[PDB]
Amino acid sequence: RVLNNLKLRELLLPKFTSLWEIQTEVTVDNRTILLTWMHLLCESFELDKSVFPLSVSILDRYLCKKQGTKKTLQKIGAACVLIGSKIRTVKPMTVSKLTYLSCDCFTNLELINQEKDILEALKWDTEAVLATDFLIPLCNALKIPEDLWPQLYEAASTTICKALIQPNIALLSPGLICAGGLLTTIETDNTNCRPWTCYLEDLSSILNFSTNTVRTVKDQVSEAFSLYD
Repeated sequence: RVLNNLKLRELLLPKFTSLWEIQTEVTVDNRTILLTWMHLLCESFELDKSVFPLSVSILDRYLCKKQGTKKTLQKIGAACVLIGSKIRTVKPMTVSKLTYLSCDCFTNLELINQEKDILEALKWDTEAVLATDFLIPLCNALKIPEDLWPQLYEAASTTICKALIQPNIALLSPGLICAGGLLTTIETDNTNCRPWTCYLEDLSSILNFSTNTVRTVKDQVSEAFSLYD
């Protein structure tokens, strides 16, 4: 049972309470734009499901201390995606494969120097429990057999990764955000009803609080207007 560890180092997550408070120019709404962009970027590269959720973590951290400009959010957000693939995936995309695949959007040298700034700003500790980390772990704990895991991990991740674009979920336990996204998925594709609302209520401990997350995850997911970027 790796849920206890998860719940523990999940408490080691900075309770923002102020998504980008230090930001002058850029605001919470420049975040929704940038994350939609980063999401598209991570999808265009078919990177691990953990790369996007991890870059979001990096991003909201970096920008919780240093300052960003509307004109550099893509550099910053691109660097976050680089930093993230470099730590999770086995074959961590290079600054090169990231400049050419996105058609010299920035010079191979600018990301280099942007990545570094972020690593420095974050004191070289880029690591985070991502809602993504709860799918498999809560899948069995939810009495769900390894026959529907492969398809449940795809939709649940797609939901979560799309939901994390919203500044709502950006104030939740990665655990909860993984429950509501795991639920909103089993909902749309029902093989069994949703009695798991109680079953999960013991893992992440909560019952009326584990519902609101669902209403927020699913509400946030239904908010992916690629037409905002």
